[PDB]
Amino acid sequence: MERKISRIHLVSEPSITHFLQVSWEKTLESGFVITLTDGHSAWTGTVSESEISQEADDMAMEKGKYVGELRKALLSGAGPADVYTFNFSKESCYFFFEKNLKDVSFRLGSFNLEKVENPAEVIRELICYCLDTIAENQAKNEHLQKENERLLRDWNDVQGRFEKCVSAKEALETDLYKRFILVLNEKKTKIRSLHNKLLNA
Amino acid sequence: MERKISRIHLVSEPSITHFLQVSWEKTLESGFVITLTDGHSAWTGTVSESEISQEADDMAMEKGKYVGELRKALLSGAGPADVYTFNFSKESCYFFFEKNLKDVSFRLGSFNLEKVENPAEVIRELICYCLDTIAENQAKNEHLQKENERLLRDWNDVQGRFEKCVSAKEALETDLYKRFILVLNEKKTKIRSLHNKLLNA
Repeated sequence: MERKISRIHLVSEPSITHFLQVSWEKTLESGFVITLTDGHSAWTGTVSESEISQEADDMAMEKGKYVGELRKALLSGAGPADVYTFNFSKESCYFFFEKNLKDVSFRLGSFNLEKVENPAEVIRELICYCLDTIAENQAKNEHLQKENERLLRDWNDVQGRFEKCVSAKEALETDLYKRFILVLNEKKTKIRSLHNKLLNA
Repeated sequence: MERKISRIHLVSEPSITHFLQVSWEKTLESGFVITLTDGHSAWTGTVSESEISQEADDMAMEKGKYVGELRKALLSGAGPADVYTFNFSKESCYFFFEKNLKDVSFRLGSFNLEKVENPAEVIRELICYCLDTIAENQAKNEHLQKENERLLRDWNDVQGRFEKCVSAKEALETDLYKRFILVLNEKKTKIRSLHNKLLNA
């Protein structure tokens, strides 16, 4: 059960910002429920899976493409180069969204919404889910920060151990090599002494 | 500028949730603004430093503890062993919160609120602020997730290379000893040949 909420500016009244919520069970392809709120009034509607197919047929485009366009539009997944226009009429109770591009607009979809009995419950539920989401995000952030501290400490310890290994390696190698050049030099001394003096005499 | 939204259950109507937001410039001592809304109408009031100080003096107790209790009550900071009761009267527009304690109630605070002339603006602003909060916290969470994944990968790689470093260190000593022995026997045969030939001659 996934719900998303977004902010949209209606064409009729640019100053105020309406708020649009979509709730779906598992996917938009299976239909969903739409509620539009203004902070003092609200409307609701459904796009049940049965309708979706007929809506796609009317649009005359790929069904997957239509569901993708709806997903990118309603869920504020719009790209920088994509602009969408939503027009809602309360006298006739319609709400249609289109995409504007190259100064020409192509119809995307249209739904009908019936005014709800009491906006208070809708607003209360919206902001309740909001507050719960704040709390959940804060808890997740705290846990992630704790894990981050753990990982940073572990990395620092690993670096220290690796440096210690380097120090041990260098010390051992240099000690052994010096200790052996001593002995080789001693033998070189004796062999030179022999080959020179004992051959001259 | 700091803000905090909380859910409360008024004793006058213990069936619906009312949402109270406290907004204070820097700290609760200077003052704050209380906005209490139930989804249809909102009441806004202000508390300045002078009234908090006067109530603390009337409270017969230190200012710091009074502000601590105020924060614990209004800012949702209540722990397990504490219960608070909020009473709101609309006819007189009078708010006051108390602390229940084994059938003993303390009148912690009594505020006066004035009904706003436009609840839609305030409700929209509240939900807008919360939506911005979620949008900003999601970015932090995803960035922290990315950083933690990167750190885990790097830590795994460094430890894996440390295994090989240590393993090679455990064999360098034999690697050195082999070569040292070999050179020693070679020059030992040299000196032996020299001595044997001279003694024979």
